[PDB]
Amino acid sequence: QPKLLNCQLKEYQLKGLNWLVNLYEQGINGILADEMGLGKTVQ
Repeated sequence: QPKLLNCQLKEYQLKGLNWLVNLYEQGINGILADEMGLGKTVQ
């Protein structure tokens, strides 16, 4: 979502991003890491 990233996102990438943003907003750690080859590093 910022362009401090030298890349842009997809829709599911951005929604998982804003999900993690809301978890930070409510002080929550969580899990991700589905099926391989998806861009977990990128997110």
